[PDB]
Amino acid sequence: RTLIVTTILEEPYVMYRKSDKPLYGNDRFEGYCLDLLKELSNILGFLYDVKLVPDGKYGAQNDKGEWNGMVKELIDHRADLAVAPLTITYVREKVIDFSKPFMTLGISILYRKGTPIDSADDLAKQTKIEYGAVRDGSTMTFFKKSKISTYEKMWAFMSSRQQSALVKNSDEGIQRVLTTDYALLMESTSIEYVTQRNCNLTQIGGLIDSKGYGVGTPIGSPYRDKITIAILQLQEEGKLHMMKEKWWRGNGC
Amino acid sequence: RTLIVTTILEEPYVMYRKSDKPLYGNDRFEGYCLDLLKELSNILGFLYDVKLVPDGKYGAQNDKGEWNGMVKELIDHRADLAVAPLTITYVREKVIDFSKPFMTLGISILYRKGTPIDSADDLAKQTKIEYGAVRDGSTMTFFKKSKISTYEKMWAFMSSRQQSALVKNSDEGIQRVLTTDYALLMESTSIEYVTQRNCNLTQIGGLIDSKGYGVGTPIGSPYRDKITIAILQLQEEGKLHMMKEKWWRGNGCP
Ligand SMILES: O=S1(=O)NCN(C2CC2)c2ccc(F)cc21
Ligand SMILES: O=S1(=O)NCN(C2CC2)c2ccc(F)cc21
Ligand SMILES: C=C(C)[C@H]1CN[C@H](C(=O)O)[C@H]1CC(=O)O
Ligand SMILES: C=C(C)[C@H]1CN[C@H](C(=O)O)[C@H]1CC(=O)O
Ligand SMILES: [Cl-]
Repeated sequence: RTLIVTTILEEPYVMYRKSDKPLYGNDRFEGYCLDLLKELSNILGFLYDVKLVPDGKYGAQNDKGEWNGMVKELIDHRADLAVAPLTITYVREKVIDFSKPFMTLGISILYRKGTPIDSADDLAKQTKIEYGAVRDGSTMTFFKKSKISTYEKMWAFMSSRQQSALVKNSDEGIQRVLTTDYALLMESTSIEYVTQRNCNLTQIGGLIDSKGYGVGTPIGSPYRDKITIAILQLQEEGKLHMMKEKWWRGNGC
Repeated sequence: RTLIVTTILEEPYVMYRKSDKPLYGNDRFEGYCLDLLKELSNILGFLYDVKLVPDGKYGAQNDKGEWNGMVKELIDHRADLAVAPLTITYVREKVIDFSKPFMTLGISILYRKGTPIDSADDLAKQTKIEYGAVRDGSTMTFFKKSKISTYEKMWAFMSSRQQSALVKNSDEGIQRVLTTDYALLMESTSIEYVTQRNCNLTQIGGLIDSKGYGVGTPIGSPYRDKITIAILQLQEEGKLHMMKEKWWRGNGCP
């Protein structure tokens, strides 16, 4: 029995391994999520085949309430597990079964260093500095749904002018921050990774919410609870902490 | 059916209300967990009866492998939910079904201010300053079972001399920190609560692990996934954060 694991390319979770000759199967990939999969399969004793999600999406609902991405792969039983930086959210948890979190994160702000900006409130009350998030990701959704006045104000701005302040993916966001007067609303784990490698960038303020990434399984999956117990074991042994350090640590600034 | 909720007195999660007359039922109690219970029952539409765990324990095993505390109340179906600072752990998650976490924490160190101690390593390296944890809690268990060299060394110390370095509860640990040359290994959420109120105490170093508290339900319970979904809703609405601020805010310290 070989489990199908849906995932998505995202540094440093899942990356194409560098090679001068064609690579095949699981050997095509490396990263934090490949290391996690190895540790999980060690503990639980399953074989697995990693498969990139065909539409290249994480999982959001459209106008008609239809799902896409890795979430949809789980719902349709085309995958057994999703192992990726898949944010645990209310809307997703209703349609798939998440394991307990293997990594914590919060939404925060990525911006260049040396400015007087110190919080989301600072961005909210002005219009000169543009700010946004990855379109249709869980960060954008948090702002779209929030009733906290500061975050409603930010969503009004982000969604204005045909969402010109939003970006298609994190890399586009990062380049926009580097080049123009732009701040990106980004998950703190990704911010840590980026600021380890771009000495001109920094996190602005603290975390505005509190959540995590979990392994996704279809509703009713017998693996969900086993995966959860494996994750708790890895946490208590210090292994999740070591894995993060391995993939996050940059060359120093 | 009205759900039976097992819990335990622990400030500021669950406390006796102050009044001029005897109190009865749920009206006996107030605190973070009662607020959480109220929000959960409002979302899910259940009634509830809060019942203090008869043995006054959180949940661990004896040599025979029999569980006690709130964990045991769930295993035997004497309670439908456990709402308390019940730490999500490997051994416990095997025998009950935890919801997703409603609060994060990690083990850290409570000590007096103004000293050069800055990490668990600084403590493990010496024998002058005593250090310990609450007996039989998840913090003690972390040390007992760790294979990390520094934490092994620390467990050797803690367990020595018939565990004279351990304490029976947090209040005892806090007084020992205040009175003697002693550092208490304590969940960061509780450290935060104490240090907001006593400027003589501080947290030393960072969190040495990463976990959370979850609502406990018996294995197979239909309520676990519903409670999880309610908790995500409360988190995303900013309500869990507000609730923490309501109960944790002291004056703070310079
Ligand atoms: O999305 S969760 O399962 N529940 C919400 N929480 C916050 C502690 C309330 C957290 C905090 C850290 C996580 F890793 C996961 C979660
Ligand atoms: O006990 S858990 O469900 N899984 C372990 N983790 C650590 C992020 C790995 C966390 C982190 C924060 C929590 F609130 C719960 C948990
Ligand atoms: C990298 C992307 C687009 C993902 C990763 N976690 C979030 C999710 O699971 O929706 C997205 C980021 C974000 O929305 O800030
Ligand atoms: C207050 C107590 C004894 C509890 C709270 N959570 C931990 C548990 O659920 O085991 C214990 C604290 C600790 O072990 O530091
Ligand atoms: Cl769960």
